[PDB]
Amino acid sequence: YANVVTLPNVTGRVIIVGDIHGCRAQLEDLLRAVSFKQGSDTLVAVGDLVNKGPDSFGVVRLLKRLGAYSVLGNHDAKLLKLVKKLSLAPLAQSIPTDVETYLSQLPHIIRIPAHNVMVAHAGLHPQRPVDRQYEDEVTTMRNLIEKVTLTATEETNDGGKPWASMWRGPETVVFGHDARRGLQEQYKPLAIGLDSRCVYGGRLSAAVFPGGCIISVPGWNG
Ligand SMILES: [Mn+2]
Ligand SMILES: [Mn+2]
Repeated sequence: YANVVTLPNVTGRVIIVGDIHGCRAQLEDLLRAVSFKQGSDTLVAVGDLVNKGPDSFGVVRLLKRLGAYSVLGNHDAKLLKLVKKLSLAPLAQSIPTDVETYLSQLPHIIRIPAHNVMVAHAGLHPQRPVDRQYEDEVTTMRNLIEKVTLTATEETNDGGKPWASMWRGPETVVFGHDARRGLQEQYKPLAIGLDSRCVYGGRLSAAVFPGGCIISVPGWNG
């Protein structure tokens, strides 16, 4: 099943950021926008650190030097897949060892119990145990269709409802992935969708804990 990492000792301030997609400049602005204090705050990404943006490599190296955490996104996953096969193609041919190593160690889910939060790239199946989730679902789901009784799907043309509307907690699940829907806040405090489309010219948003307040900055203009 999907790999889970638990951080019981993280009781300080926690910053969770949406899809970065190589928008390093934007990430720097967001860090200044929340007054990030290295050594004090803990940073956690929702995945999709690469592709589309101007600097995929810088994004990953910045997070590395900062000691930042991140779950695995589906673009990160597809890149690793393409690479192991000794526009992800151009990226696969140019990916350096360190970057590849950082991505290769990312879990699918991160639990931050002190703040009653759970991070996954796309979402969690509301009918499966946290430790018994599936990789394809946790990194690509957008919808849930009634048919153990719900089917998770990345497509939106087969009906169903947005997965987050079906989440019941008790944990607050923070995610990204679904740029088509933008920032999702109507399910607070049980869930928070942070993919505000930074790389598409929207915004780069973050959820701050304790509190669960959303702080964002302008996205990449292209
Ligand atoms: Mn994405
Ligand atoms: Mn994604």
